[PDB]
Amino acid sequence: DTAAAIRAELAKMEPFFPSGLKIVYPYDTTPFVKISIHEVVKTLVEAIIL
Amino acid sequence: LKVNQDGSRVLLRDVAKIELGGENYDIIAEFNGQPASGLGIKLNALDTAAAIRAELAKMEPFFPSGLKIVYPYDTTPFVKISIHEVVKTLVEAIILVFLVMYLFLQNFRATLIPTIAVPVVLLGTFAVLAAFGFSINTLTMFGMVL
Amino acid sequence: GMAYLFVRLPSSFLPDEDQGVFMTMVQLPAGATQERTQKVLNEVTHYYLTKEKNNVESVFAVNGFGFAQNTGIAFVSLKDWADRPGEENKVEAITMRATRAFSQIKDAMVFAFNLPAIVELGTAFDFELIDQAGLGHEKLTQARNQLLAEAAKHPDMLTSVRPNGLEDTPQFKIDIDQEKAQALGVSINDINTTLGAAWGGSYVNDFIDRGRVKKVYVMSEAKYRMLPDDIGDWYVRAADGQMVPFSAFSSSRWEYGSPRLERYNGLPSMEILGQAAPKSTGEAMELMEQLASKLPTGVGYDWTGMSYQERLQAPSLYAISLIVVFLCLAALYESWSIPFSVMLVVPLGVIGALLAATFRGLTNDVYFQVGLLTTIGLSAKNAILIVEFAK
Amino acid sequence: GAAWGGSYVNDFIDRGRVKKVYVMSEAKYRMLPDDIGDWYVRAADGQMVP
Amino acid sequence: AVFVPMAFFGGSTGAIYRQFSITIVSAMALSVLVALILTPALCATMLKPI
Amino acid sequence: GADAKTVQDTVTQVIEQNMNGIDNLMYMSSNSDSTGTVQITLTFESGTDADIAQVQVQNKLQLAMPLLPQEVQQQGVSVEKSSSSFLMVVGVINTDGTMTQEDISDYVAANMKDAISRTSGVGDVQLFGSQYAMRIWMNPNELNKFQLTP
Amino acid sequence: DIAQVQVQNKLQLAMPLLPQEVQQQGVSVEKSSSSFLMVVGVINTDGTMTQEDISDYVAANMKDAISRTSGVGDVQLFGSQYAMRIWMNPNELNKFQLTPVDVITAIKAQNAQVAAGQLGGTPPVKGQQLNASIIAQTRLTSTEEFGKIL
Repeated sequence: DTAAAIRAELAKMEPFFPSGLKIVYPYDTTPFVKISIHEVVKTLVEAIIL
Repeated sequence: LKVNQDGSRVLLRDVAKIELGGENYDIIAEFNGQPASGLGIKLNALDTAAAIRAELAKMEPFFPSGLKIVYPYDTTPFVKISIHEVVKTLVEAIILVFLVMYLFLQNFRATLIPTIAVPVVLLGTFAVLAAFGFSINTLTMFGMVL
Repeated sequence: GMAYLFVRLPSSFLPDEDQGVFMTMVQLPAGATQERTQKVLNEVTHYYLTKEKNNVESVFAVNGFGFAQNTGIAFVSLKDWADRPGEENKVEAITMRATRAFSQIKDAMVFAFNLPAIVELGTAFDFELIDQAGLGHEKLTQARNQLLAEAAKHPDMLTSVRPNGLEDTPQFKIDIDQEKAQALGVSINDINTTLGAAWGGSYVNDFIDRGRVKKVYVMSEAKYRMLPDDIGDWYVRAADGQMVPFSAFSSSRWEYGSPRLERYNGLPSMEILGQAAPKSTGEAMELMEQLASKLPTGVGYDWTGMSYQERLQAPSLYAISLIVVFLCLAALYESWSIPFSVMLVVPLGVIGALLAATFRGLTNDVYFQVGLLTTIGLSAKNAILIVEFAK
Repeated sequence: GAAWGGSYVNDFIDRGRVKKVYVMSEAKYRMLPDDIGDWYVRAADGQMVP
Repeated sequence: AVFVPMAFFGGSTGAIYRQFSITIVSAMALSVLVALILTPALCATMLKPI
Repeated sequence: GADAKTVQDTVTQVIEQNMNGIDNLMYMSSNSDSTGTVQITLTFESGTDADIAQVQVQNKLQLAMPLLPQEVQQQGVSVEKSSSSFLMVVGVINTDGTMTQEDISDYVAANMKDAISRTSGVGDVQLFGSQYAMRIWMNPNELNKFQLTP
Repeated sequence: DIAQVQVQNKLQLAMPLLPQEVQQQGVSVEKSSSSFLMVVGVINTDGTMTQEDISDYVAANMKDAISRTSGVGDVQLFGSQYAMRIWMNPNELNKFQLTPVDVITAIKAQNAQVAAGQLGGTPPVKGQQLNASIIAQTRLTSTEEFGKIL
């Protein structure tokens, strides 16, 4: 929520950017956990089926 | 201030009017055709207001001859009367239920059984609101009646 | 019946109660003096105290205050509720007659109003025009005029749009000729100190009055700071102990500027107050969103205050609780069909609640929903009572 | 101190926002030891001292 | 099961709902304990033999 | 004695930049009047304690205080936690008329404005009037008539 | 939030004792962890903005709005917000016999804000009709305006 409330707080400033400005995410640790937990959930479902 | 060479004194009252005036001249408060002053209290609810009806009750004795206090804008008796009217409707609902109870059971003691229940549960609900940290407010007493 | 009658009944928040008091906003054209504003507050007090003496108790008036030398606020209380019977003596009719006779005053926007139940939501929007690219105040005002003009010209959804901030009024501009200043012998510190202490005063020292600290104020005499050409006076002592007047090293002119510069989230902004046409808040908000998109480049929009509580579900809390009660009843009667017969009585009481709501001309408020759920609970208390014995 | 390190003195308005001003030496005058012998100062008889 | 859900409306409005959603539910619980404890006892003590 | 062209830039701008590094908030309003005073009206997110976020503002306020002008530091700023409704207003009059308009606000500001508002449930009381202050209304003619500056 | 202001109390207690320029640049109580979980970057694809010309737009439009959201303790700006720079020339200073103190005095006396008051002042004489605010020398905006200094 801290990071997603900045992925959205910065989504309001994209329209009025001057011609040329582009945003990059060079160092990001939120998708790391966001994918690790989802893989744990996938292993949960696979344990259900196994 | 400046000391003239001929032994003449130049003071501030010589070049300025000195008076005990107001700090700011933006706000004037005319009450009812008579000049006055006052203060508004910004937001407890009645303990907040009753603790000022008593905090100001200590300053009334030593007021100079002429000063009188008025309450031109007051919203605490509004709620203080609305809740009491809700309580009056509570009592009237008690008696209007007792009427129908006697209309159907035809006995003081028989209708006494459902009549005792309502105030017991209502005081218990007061105690439960004491437990959950709720408040006797414009909307809970209404729920007590509902 | 129930569906058609209920979806066609408008809903509102809370009943506006007669709190024995109301207020009166007094706004005047930018530039009027305190005396000319007291002239209108005079008529306010006159109406409240000397137009109808049946419901008036004490009209606490104040000149030069209310929301922020041309504003004012009239507080007023009403007589005891018993002495004001009928709708003709409640805050609604009192303020209606008042405002109707009040709007006939020249050069004054004065109107009375009641205190809403809660002071955070109030009237169901609050628009904010935002300077997103540093365009400046005098161009954000152009954008605001463009949005305000093409807002009330489409009255199919909204009318009575207005800005919260007030319009720009002329301002007196002085140009201190630095060249002439330092050539004639004066220092700029002396010039600015003299100008600031002669116009606006200065907080310098404190003194003791009857055993308590109060302030002292160096300021011009009243009769020497109320004319433009009085600026040419107020000499200053300089290099060869010489007195220099301002008219010799300062240019004077009129200009334009904002006295109510608003800012939102740290950027220049202007607020807008308006309501939907007798249409919901959502469609009006969408029309404002589209019309704000039809603005010069660099101007943004935002919602705040009385409209931010929304824009982020009663059937969502009902439809699941219905089947939860159905689960309880299924565990009760050891059946799935039998519990349907209990919730079959849900419309039986809601139809009557809706009939009584639309009868008196009332609204589907929070209170109406509370009573609706209470009557549903009693309908269950009866239906379950019957069906338990029947089973 | 103002010739080596600058000094925060005043503020100004840039495009409707406050920013700082900085009095500092030019780059090519503060990168040599013997440049310290420069930077005269005006003194008693209006005289420049190195 | 019909009075509790109203205590979950989010925002400045649902806090209004919470008052009823708690008071009425507590009232149900207390009145049902009454109809289980006091009302049967009182029926056994204050009813005429028919 | 200032303008919105000044206090919006010399006080308001210096605050709106220093209000940064704080817990949950909703929005930051701002006014600027021709009488100088500015109110920013920060806002809670309906779930933050009053005393908790009351000093999150005070921290950045003190952080920005040395940057504000000198007279602004003299008159001072304030962190006034309160609602927007002035539930009850009380008034003081003189029945005999022995005290004038300006002569009624002082006694209520030197004996009541400090004692009343030190009680809880009192966020920020606005004085309809003003406490006494010594005033020296100088005469620029008599100042130059003796060749003196303010 | 409990111990965040226990630090701020003693900080304000020590603030008047610190040097003057330290008070100007200011201190801060930045409650935060030590890990900068996510860093976001801004570039110009067309190259129409230089290195120093990319940090300003991100410090005047994003550095204040982003960090007013919770979960943001202390954001470090890779770069710096714009500032006017006057790179003085000691030769040309002595070539005209001027000290950097004179430059500082000029730019501090001609770029400052002014207390100006209003025509038709707050305490009036009976009969005044027009009341309007006075404006005097305000701040400067660009390099051209700072070029003209007395």
